[PDB]
Amino acid sequence: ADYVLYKDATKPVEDRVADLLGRMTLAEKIGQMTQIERLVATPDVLRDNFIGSLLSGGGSVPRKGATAKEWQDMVDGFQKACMSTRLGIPMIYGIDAVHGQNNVYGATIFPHNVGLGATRDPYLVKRIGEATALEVRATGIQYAFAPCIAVCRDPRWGRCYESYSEDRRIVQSMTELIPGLQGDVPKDFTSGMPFVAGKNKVAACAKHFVGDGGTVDGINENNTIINREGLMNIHMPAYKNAMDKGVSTVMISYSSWNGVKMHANQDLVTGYLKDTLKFKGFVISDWEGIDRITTPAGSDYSYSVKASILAGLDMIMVPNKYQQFISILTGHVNGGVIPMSRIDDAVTRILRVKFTMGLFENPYADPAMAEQLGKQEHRDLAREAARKSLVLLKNGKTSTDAPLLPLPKKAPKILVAGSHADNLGYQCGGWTIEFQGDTGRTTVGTTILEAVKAAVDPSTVVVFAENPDAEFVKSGGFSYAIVAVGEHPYTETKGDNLNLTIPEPGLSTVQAVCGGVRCATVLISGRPVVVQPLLAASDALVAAWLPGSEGQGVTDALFGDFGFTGRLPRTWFKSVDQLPMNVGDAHYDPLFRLGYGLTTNAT
Ligand SMILES: CO[C@@H]1O[C@H](CS[C@@H]2O[C@H](CO)[C@@H](O)[C@H](O)[C@H]2O)[C@@H](O)[C@H](O)[C@H]1O
Repeated sequence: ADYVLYKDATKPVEDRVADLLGRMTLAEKIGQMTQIERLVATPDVLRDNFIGSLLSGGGSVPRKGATAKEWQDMVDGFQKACMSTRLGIPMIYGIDAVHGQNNVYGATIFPHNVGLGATRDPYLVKRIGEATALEVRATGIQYAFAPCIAVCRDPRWGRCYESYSEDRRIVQSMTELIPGLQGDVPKDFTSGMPFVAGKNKVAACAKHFVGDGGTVDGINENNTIINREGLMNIHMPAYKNAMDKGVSTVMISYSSWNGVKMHANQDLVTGYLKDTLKFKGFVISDWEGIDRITTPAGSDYSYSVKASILAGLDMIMVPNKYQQFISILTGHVNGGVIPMSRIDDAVTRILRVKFTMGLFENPYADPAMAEQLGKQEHRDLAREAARKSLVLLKNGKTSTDAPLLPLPKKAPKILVAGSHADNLGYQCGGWTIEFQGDTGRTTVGTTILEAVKAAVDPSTVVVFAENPDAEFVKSGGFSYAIVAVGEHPYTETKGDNLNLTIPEPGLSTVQAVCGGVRCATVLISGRPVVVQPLLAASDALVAAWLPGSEGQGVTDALFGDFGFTGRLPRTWFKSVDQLPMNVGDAHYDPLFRLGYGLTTNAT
């Protein structure tokens, strides 16, 4: 009697979309296109403005240390308000689960993407997507702003660690994250259609469209200076692979392509992504990305709304001034500046994703999934990934020396040292707990020092000293040392760095240690950094990138349980004066070329 077709789970998605769209008011439509921060959301706001989506931006959590159930109860509280609207359209909640569900205390933290590139193991990355989707659903969240498919062309960019590689082919291969997060697409699948398998999967997001990895001087907020040919040949291809794998959403770059702001680029967003690649999911802005269309940012927000929505963006990550956004867009539609056809297209795409993914059938969190958070199988996977990511750059000072690695687990006394040997937050890097990461024991994990203590024979005495002097080392009766140093956590706008040298004490500790005893240096970094001096001092040196919460991945290789297999996914420069300098360039003079990596055999 009271049958409503969009509420019928047995109906085809396109019929449900069209049935719902035909019923919606303009307020209901513009609400769907609006994404807000949890920080500004209340039940009344969500209901009264018919809100379509929420997010947690970096560090946006219900409280420090919050359990999986606390996150579920948060998300469900917001959902209950959404489901209480006239039409009962469930919100989608988005988060940056970019190396695990990394805002959440106790989530497994996987290596960052640059290290995943070093594994050259797309099936490993798919399995990471799988595990990540489980840990995201453990917290009640249904959408991950991942993968970042940037092709970072200059390691001075502060997000270079979010790129699998400077080589688009490796980036393309690691789009296997998508069917991990979302599920494998049907055999009959049409490229560009969105797909999510159901309540144990999440919607994914290929980001940031397009050429975010190309930006002049590394910088971003900035211009990506190259022609159609290098756009199409370097920066774009992985977006086609993402279409073929049913990526549900695409996020637009803050960047510009040849002086045109991506958030205002109709030719690329509508002409290419939608009309040429036949993308049928939704296009989301970046954080205040429409604001940044103008200079200064936010100085003509009316223009920002007109320009972005006419360019083809579907959902706007406001994320705070939702009343201004909705008011302005409403005015634009009432005035005929934005046609109803454009609103209807945006809403069609958002609804298409929501229906496809089963969000109308399972709008609420599954309490039984809470135990997927930080689950030990997932940590075992992260430990495998971390080990596979390690690139061995040196293993002996001369070709006649005994190879230092693998180290024996049985020795009378060994030294573990360095700023990075017992600091979980430094080993995770940015996008861990906080936006910019943090120092010290910020989540559940195993530092390098703890990993060493867990690996060695019970007779081996392990001494830790963060920054020992040369005399301490020479007097200590050590068999060897493991010294871990490197970069502090960062994101784009502390991490855009011109000198790329590691902070002190880092080199000075390696010199003091290695001057006294043979030493294996573990370099923790988001990118290649100035390395000759560290190499000169070290018997062995490993580029461990940002390996995440499972430090036993490092020791699994140091102690020979597995052989080193990682290969550089980026060029290692001799000097920052050379940059940009990528594989295949004409003037190509690397310290280590892309693909370089020494090996060991398991003992
Ligand atoms: C600096 O202010 C903080 O910015 C971060 C990153 S900006 C933008 O954020 C999106 C949603 O988190 C990410 O998917 C995207 O990759 C980033 O470019 C933001 O997360 C914080 O919320 C904001 O305080």
